[PDB]
Amino acid sequence: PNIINFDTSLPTSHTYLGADMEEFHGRTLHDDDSIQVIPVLPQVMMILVPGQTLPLQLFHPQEVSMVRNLIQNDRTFAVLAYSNVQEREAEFGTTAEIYAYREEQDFGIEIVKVKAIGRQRFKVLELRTQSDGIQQAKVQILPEAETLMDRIKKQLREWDEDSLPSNPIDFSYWVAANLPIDDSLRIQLLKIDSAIQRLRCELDIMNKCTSLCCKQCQETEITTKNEIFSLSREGPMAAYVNPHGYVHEILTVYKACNLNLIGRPSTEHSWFPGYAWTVAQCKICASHIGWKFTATKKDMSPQKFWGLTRSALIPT
Amino acid sequence: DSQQHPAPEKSSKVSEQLKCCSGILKEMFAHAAYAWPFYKPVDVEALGLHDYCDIIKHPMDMSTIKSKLEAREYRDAQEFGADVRLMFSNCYKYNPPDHEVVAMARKLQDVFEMRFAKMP
Ligand SMILES: Cc1nnc2n1-c1ccc(-c3cnn(CCCCCCCN4CCC(c5cccc6c5CN([C@H]5CCC(=O)NC5=O)C6=O)CC4)c3)cc1C(c1ccc(Cl)cc1)=NC21CC1
Ligand SMILES: [Zn+2]
Repeated sequence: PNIINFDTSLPTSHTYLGADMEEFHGRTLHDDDSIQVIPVLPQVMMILVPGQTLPLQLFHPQEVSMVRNLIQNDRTFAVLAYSNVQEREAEFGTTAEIYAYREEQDFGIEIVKVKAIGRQRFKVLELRTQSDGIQQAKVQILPEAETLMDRIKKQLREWDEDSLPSNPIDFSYWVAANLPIDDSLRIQLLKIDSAIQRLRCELDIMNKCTSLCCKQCQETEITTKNEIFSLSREGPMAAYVNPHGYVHEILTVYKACNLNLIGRPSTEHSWFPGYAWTVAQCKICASHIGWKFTATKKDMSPQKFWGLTRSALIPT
Repeated sequence: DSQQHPAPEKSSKVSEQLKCCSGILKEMFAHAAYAWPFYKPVDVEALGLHDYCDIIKHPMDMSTIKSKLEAREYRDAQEFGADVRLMFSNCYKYNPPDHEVVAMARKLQDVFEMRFAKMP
């Protein structure tokens, strides 16, 4: 526990992707139980919750063509929740709306970098492969406790030190996205239409929590739920994209064990401006769990905070 | 202080199995953490080291390998795997075993050996 000189707003802005992007403030919300056809992203495999922000970067020519049609029409695409990542099988998912767009031609190759926020949950009804091979999905929109928030906010304060939303639906989603749980429980919470049942199940899930180890060798305990802290306005778990185009969901913790640091600190493509990253890997499997962040100025109170990739962790 | 031939003008051209090697290069180019060394030709004047090219007669880098793979300079896959292996081998000569660069190259050489065992 320490003071924060960092600005929680700067990480959310995603300055690393760029700064001079076009902003759309129009909002589109379809009516409940209505059926809609939405094109899906071909490379994304994450499970997006409403209100979460997704930074994106696309290189392939078929993908820039879909984004250009989307900006002309309603700016809405579908991100599915797959039970098996290798398989394309899905049952549920959430819509995403583009609020930020930027085109760039780097060395003659067209580049799009977009930022989107999830809006409405849905149920997959059918998914056909388009002639260009970019599957479009027919889906159906799904319709959607003060004492309960108290108990959750109380326990959450015990884990780490008005940042949390006040509305019921908004608070349930915040907890679901930032909880250190398995993706199987994420799908289960998404399937829960009402907010009351979702909040009660989140309370039960958080009371019984296990430490995290590496996925490859499963022999080294990395961190616990008590080391979690929120360096961003979105919370402890936020999504950031690397320069090649792969999006990472990074958990920010204050202390971690059983990890060796390889290399020297550098600031290139830093998801948190003002800090330098050093690659960390497991002392047994050497699986490159996350990056350790070291500050560049002595004025920042959090001089060192760990950053772990959710994809390389499995609860014990 | 001289760039290796990236593309020829008189050689023949064949297109078989070099597509699979482009998928291998894509896995190493983008792993990507330690790829920024061996990315571009080693630069002696910026590094201060005035003994690298005297120790290593042949310069091989991932980008040179990429450019030759596009102009279809290689007619046989062996020449590619030999060139990739030469890049790693050269690092192990100039650098001692405790150096980080020697540790970085080992991970890439492990990935390269794993993916080059699925040849079609
Ligand atoms: C070959 C050879 N053989 N011997 C030698 N070399 C060398 C050759 C060249 C250079 C060199 C130096 N400078 N530059 C100058 C060349 C510099 C090229 C640019 C390097 C930085 N960019 C690549 C890595 C980053 C990146 C890439 C992929 C994914 C992710 C990220 C970040 N990233 C995350 C990280 C976490 C985060 O917060 N954000 C992210 O986006 C990612 O997800 C992106 C930025 C090149 C040095 C050497 C060295 C050497 C090398 C390293 C160290 Cl430590 C010490 C010595 N040693 C020798 C002389 C003996
Ligand atoms: Zn391990």
